[PDB]
Amino acid sequence: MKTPITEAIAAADTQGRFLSNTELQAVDGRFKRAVASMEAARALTNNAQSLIDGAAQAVYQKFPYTTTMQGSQYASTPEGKAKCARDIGYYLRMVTYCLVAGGTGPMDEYLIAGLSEINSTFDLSPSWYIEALKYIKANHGLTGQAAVEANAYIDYAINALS
Amino acid sequence: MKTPITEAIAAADTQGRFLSNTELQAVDGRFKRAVASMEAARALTNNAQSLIDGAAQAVYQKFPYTTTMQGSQYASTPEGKAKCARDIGYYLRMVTYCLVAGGTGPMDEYLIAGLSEINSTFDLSPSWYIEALKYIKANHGLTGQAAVEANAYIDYAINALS
Amino acid sequence: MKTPITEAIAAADTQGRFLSNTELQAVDGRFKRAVASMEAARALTNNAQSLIDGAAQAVYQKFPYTTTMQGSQYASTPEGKAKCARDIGYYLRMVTYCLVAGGTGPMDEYLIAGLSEINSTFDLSPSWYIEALKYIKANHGLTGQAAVEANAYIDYAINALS
Amino acid sequence: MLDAFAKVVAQADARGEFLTNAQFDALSNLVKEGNKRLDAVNRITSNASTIVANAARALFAEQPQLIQPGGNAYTNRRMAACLRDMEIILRYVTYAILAGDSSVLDDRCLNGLRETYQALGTPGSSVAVAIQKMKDAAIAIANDPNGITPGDCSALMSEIAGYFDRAAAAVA
Amino acid sequence: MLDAFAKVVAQADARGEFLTNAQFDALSNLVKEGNKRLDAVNRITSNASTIVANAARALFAEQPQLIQPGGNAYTNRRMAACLRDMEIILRYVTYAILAGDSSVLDDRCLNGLRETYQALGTPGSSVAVAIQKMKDAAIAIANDPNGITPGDCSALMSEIAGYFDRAAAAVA
Amino acid sequence: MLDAFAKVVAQADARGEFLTNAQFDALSNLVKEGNKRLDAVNRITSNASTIVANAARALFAEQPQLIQPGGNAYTNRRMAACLRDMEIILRYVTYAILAGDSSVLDDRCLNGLRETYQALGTPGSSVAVAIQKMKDAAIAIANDPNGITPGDCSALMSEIAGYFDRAAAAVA
Ligand SMILES: *[C@@H](C)[C@H]1/C(=C/c2[nH]c(/C=C3N=C(/C=C4\NC(=O)C(CC)=C4C)C(C)=C\3CCC(=O)O)c(CCC(=O)O)c2C)NC(=O)[C@@H]1C
Ligand SMILES: *[C@@H](C)[C@H]1/C(=C/c2[nH]c(/C=C3N=C(/C=C4\NC(=O)C(CC)=C4C)C(C)=C\3CCC(=O)O)c(CCC(=O)O)c2C)NC(=O)[C@@H]1C
Ligand SMILES: *[C@@H](C)[C@H]1/C(=C/c2[nH]c(/C=C3N=C(/C=C4\NC(=O)C(CC)=C4C)C(C)=C\3CCC(=O)O)c(CCC(=O)O)c2C)NC(=O)[C@@H]1C
Ligand SMILES: *[C@H](C)[C@H]1/C(=C/c2[nH]c(/C=C3N=C(/C=C4\NC(=O)C(CC)=C4C)C(C)=C\3CCC(=O)O)c(CCC(=O)O)c2C)NC(=O)[C@@H]1C
Ligand SMILES: *[C@H](C)[C@H]1/C(=C/c2[nH]c(/C=C3N=C(/C=C4\NC(=O)C(CC)=C4C)C(C)=C\3CCC(=O)O)c(CCC(=O)O)c2C)NC(=O)[C@@H]1C
Ligand SMILES: *[C@H](C)[C@H]1/C(=C/c2[nH]c(/C=C3N=C(/C=C4\NC(=O)C(CC)=C4C)C(C)=C\3CCC(=O)O)c(CCC(=O)O)c2C)NC(=O)[C@@H]1C
Ligand SMILES: *[C@H](C)[C@H]1/C(=C/c2[nH]c(/C=C3N=C(/C=C4\NC(=O)C(CC)=C4C)C(C)=C\3CCC(=O)O)c(CCC(=O)O)c2C)NC(=O)[C@@H]1C
Ligand SMILES: *[C@H](C)[C@H]1/C(=C/c2[nH]c(/C=C3N=C(/C=C4\NC(=O)C(CC)=C4C)C(C)=C\3CCC(=O)O)c(CCC(=O)O)c2C)NC(=O)[C@@H]1C
Ligand SMILES: *[C@H](C)[C@H]1/C(=C/c2[nH]c(/C=C3N=C(/C=C4\NC(=O)C(CC)=C4C)C(C)=C\3CCC(=O)O)c(CCC(=O)O)c2C)NC(=O)[C@@H]1C
Ligand SMILES: CCCCNc1ccc(C(=O)OCCN(C)C)cc1
Ligand SMILES: CCCCNc1ccc(C(=O)OCCN(C)C)cc1
Ligand SMILES: CCCCNc1ccc(C(=O)OCCN(C)C)cc1
Repeated sequence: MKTPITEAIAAADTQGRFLSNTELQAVDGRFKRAVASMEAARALTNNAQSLIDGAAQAVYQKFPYTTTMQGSQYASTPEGKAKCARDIGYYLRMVTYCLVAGGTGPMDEYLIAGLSEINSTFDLSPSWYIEALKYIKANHGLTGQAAVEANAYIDYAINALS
Repeated sequence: MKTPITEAIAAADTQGRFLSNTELQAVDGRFKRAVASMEAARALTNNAQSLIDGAAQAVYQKFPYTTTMQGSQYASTPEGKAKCARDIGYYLRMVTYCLVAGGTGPMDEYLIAGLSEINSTFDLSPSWYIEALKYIKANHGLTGQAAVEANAYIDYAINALS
Repeated sequence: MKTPITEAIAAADTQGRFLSNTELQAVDGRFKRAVASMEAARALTNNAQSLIDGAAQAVYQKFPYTTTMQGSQYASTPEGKAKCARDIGYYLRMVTYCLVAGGTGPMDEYLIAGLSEINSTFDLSPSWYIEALKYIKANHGLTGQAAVEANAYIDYAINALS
Repeated sequence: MLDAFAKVVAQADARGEFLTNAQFDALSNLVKEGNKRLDAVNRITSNASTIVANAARALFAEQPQLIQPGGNAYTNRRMAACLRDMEIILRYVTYAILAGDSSVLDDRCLNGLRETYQALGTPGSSVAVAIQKMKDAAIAIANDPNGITPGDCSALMSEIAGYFDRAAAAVA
Repeated sequence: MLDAFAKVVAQADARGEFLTNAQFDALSNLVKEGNKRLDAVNRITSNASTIVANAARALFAEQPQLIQPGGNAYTNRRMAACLRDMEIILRYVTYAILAGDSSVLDDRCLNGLRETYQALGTPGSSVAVAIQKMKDAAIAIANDPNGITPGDCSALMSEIAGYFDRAAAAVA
Repeated sequence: MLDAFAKVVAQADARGEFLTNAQFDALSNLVKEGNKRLDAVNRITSNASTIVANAARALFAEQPQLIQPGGNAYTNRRMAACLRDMEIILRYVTYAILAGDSSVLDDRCLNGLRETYQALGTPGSSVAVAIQKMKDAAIAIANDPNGITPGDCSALMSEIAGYFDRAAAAVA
């Protein structure tokens, strides 16, 4: 997985050499920024159920056909509502992992790789997940650097869906 | 082995894709032509012993030294006569296989690959086999498309010996 | 290992072919020169202990700090004197092997590959071994072609240390 | 690869024999029925995306462990690889149907596949089930009586089932 | 490779779980102590050549069979390969210390290494001893109380010893 | 590869020893007899095509199963591969004779060859017989008393037989 720390190590390994002073200061910078990032991840984690619940309802309100139109890809059944809440929770979980890891790597590996193919094969509209992500941004209540970082990962997910 | 059908499949596989309509019509054409080809192969098969016998005698008449000159490469002994009849039967068998498979592939793989090296190492004259092949062409009694196809494979063998 | 004989064989193998007349005459030349070379190697072998002993003392006289300065890399202790005599014997042994094999190959493989790294890591001065090699050249007592060949290998070792 | 014609030729050559009447008759019957083979390949190929996606949905409904976190089809990269494998296997099966011989499927798809899955920790038995679900759907599509000249394709459908079953057996 | 943060994320994802308070607390403590980790990597890296060369001298004093003619470190090519391997292993250990996770060392250094030595006839147990001698020297250097703000780095030194011991155990 | 000189050097180095008088004497005797070695290599090389072709004819007369349809030397591609292998092995044997050491034959020809044939289904025991037939013919040619200064080459012929037998034993 790519993180600021694994990137420093990979650079040294590529050149067959021990780590440089610049590489160590890069990791020091990561350590100093990690404090605020992990606090953001814990705040999102503590509020995850409310954010997931609210985001799902926001999608259903924006796109009412998703709760009536027939088909297993829609949320017209309890099983479909459960799939949708599950997926929204996955996206929020990935945001928290990016905050912990210091970059997009977790979302890249566990969600974005293959995303277009999954949404196509299973007939899932990217617009649904974009609306869920906008709701999360509007309601997570983060401020300062925590908001910059969380919204960076949310906007990155929106870009991947766009 | 290359046949008109395996060539269509190989083209699709090379591009990682399912078969195209043009590829299916190519196989339809093969299926429609296969009728006359297989009839030619059965006629040759039914007459194989007479054709082999006559072809061997045609070689011995054209090249009388092959039945008197001393050496295991010649047909001066019963063992050499048997080797020669065997080889002529191989060539006829290959012609029938080409007719069945719809192309030169069987002859390419089982006879032509390594042919020059075998004839050189074992001191077998290509001219002997060319004469046998000319006799077969003159006496198989095929007509129409059957003759075009059989003689195509015979002439292909002659070219490989030339 | 590269020798005049393995080089001839390698050339033939590279071209997938049997050995040529020129390659056989190259080996004949090697066989004819091998007589004098092996005699040189036996003379050095028979005199090895005196040459090693004298060479070590020559190094200690040229570089007196090697018998007093503190450190395991020096010959200030009995253990260090023994390491030094051992190493000098290695160099002489390699000279005899080159004479037997007809080229630098044994010295290349067993001594020169990695030499710079070993002398650096273990803090061994190349100048020490150059002086030992000069003593051996001055005292082996070889003449004629034997001296040309032995001194070629000694000078080759000096170059590797330079 | 071999097609059905090259396969008989290869069997005959290893025995040093001209084709027997039975071999000639078998190949002539294949050609006589070739239009049905072409319809089957055409119909399966034209519906390939649906066959894969429906079979995948059915697999995961039956084996939800595959899509629970930690399961072998969890994460979009693993799900996409799984969907890709289903499409690959269907593709080589359609080639085998066109050829009338399984060699292309054996040589270019199935050989080594069990060992590949074993090393990944992919459950080969679940891949076998996915193949079986594609089989049933592919046969229903190939054997649909609507929009085609009526006739009996049961022998061909048994052959088709055989190729799918051969794929399933090679990974189970 | 994983660092300590990515490792916790990977463990959480396989369970489909947000991080627990214990995981958050563990990572926060790692960061709180990060200056000590940086000093350890800096100190070991700056003395890497000495750590290798001294450890090699100590190995051969203890195991003279390695440097007798015919021994696995006899000839300058074999000695140089041996010194190189020691430096390689130390290098990957320093990467593991920086990352707070052994994956880089496992994946890019240790995996397959026992089998490599087995095929060469290199005594893996002697490589393990060389690693242990580098361990002791690296910890004494990383944990030197002079020229650094006084504080307790015993937890970090135990972690460092763990990576060296993991390397030794993978070749012994 | 090693020649006879490099082989003695390698044996001596692994023991950390100068050559013994026996080693010096053995190599001096090899050189004293070197003209005979050169004649043997020259004579076998100049007749290589005949040695291969005659040995092949003799093999197939003795083992007609190899050239019955389905046999491992049936088809011109398999026959040509078989003739090629015979020529390859003879070629590496002539290199071993020139070198006075089998290493080139072991390293560049025989190593892995049994396993290659096992995977192909080629009968290694038949390859061994082919090698033996080349051996007998090669020795008769190398040891022909006509057109050469008379002398005793029996020791060399035993060495030559040894290389052929080593090749046969490595595939049987
Ligand atoms: C079993 C699969 C079903 C079935 C098939 C069936 N088809 C025919 C006849 C034809 N099928 C084709 C199709 C093609 N010819 C080509 O060259 C290509 C590739 C471009 C294709 C796809 C054609 C041309 C015919 C002949 C004309 C016609 O439409 O009949 C039959 C009739 C007998 C025969 O073999 O020809 C049958 C039975 N019919 C069913 O009921 C099965 C569900
Ligand atoms: C155990 C290893 C020993 C120990 C370490 C220790 N260090 C500090 C404080 C600091 N260490 C650094 C080092 C770096 N910061 C960087 O960005 C880089 C890369 C360029 C390095 C090498 C710094 C900047 C500090 C803070 C300033 C300072 O010097 O104190 C402590 C104090 C507590 C803390 O974690 O900050 C300690 C305990 N001290 C020992 O006694 C051990 C032998
Ligand atoms: C056993 C193999 C038979 C045998 C050999 C034999 N040869 C000689 C002498 C010579 N052989 C050569 C051949 C070469 N010298 C080269 O440089 C090359 C490569 C181009 C070759 C092929 C030569 C030059 C000689 C010396 C001159 C001569 O013809 O005598 C002997 C004599 C003793 C010796 O070793 O020199 C012998 C015995 N003789 C037999 O009867 C065996 C059948
Ligand atoms: C909610 C916004 C809308 C909704 C959701 C819905 N999703 C599915 C099925 C799937 N969702 C995924 C998503 C992921 N799987 C992963 O591993 C990851 C990364 C960790 C993600 C983002 C996948 C792969 C599927 C298909 C496989 C599965 O079922 O798990 C469905 C069911 C689809 C079906 O046809 O059965 C639904 C309903 N649909 C709506 O209408 C909501 C607005
Ligand atoms: C007949 C026209 C003349 C004749 C024939 C003859 N052939 C051989 C020996 C061989 N013939 C082949 C040919 C093939 N083997 C294959 O696998 C194939 C493809 C399927 C072919 C075409 C080969 C390989 C050999 C050598 C090995 C073997 O014996 O099977 C001989 C005997 C040669 C010998 O020296 O023993 C003969 C006599 N010779 C004539 O004079 C006829 C006019
Ligand atoms: C003598 C001229 C001076 C001297 C020698 C000395 N050498 C060492 C240690 C080593 N010497 C070698 C040399 C070789 N090893 C090989 O395999 C080969 C090729 C066959 C060679 C040339 C090596 C590898 C070492 C290090 C490993 C070992 O101890 O064997 C020492 C001891 C170094 C130490 O720190 O322990 C000494 C003293 N030193 C002098 O002052 C003499 C003038
Ligand atoms: C889906 C039903 C199941 C599933 C599948 C799955 N497969 C992989 C990875 C690979 N699949 C293959 C198969 C092929 N590659 C080819 O080129 C061909 C034709 C010759 C085949 C048949 C290979 C080679 C791999 C590994 C390399 C790659 O990924 O491209 C995965 C990924 C596993 C991982 O951990 O990365 C998965 C998930 N998983 C299930 O749960 C279903 C039962
Ligand atoms: C030194 C303590 C011991 C010793 C070591 C020794 N190693 C080799 C050869 C190899 N070592 C490796 C190890 C690696 N190569 C890499 O790239 C990495 C990082 C992934 C590692 C860990 C490899 C691959 C080899 C073989 C290829 C090569 O030499 O580069 C030797 C040489 C053995 C020989 O006979 O040539 C030696 C001597 N030997 C001892 O006696 C010490 C116990
Ligand atoms: C002849 C006496 C027997 C025989 C031989 C036969 N061999 C093959 C195929 C191969 N032979 C080799 C051997 C080598 N290749 C090299 O480069 C070297 C030097 C390092 C050697 C010794 C190899 C590698 C192969 C496989 C690859 C290739 O064909 O080039 C065949 C072909 C088998 C097939 O089915 O294709 C045959 C027939 N067969 C007999 O019956 C004789 C006993
Ligand atoms: C990782 C593999 C776990 C897949 N989970 C399941 C496996 C098997 C079953 C199951 O009950 O299957 C029985 C019938 N045949 C078709 C398999 C149900 C779930
Ligand atoms: C080729 C390997 C031979 C190395 N020689 C020796 C091996 C072991 C010992 C030895 O006594 O070691 C015991 C203690 N632990 C650390 C190993 C001493 C010498
Ligand atoms: C595929 C291998 C079949 C080869 N056929 C034969 C094998 C062996 C024999 C045979 O009788 O050999 C006994 C003597 N030694 C030299 C083998 C005769 C024929």
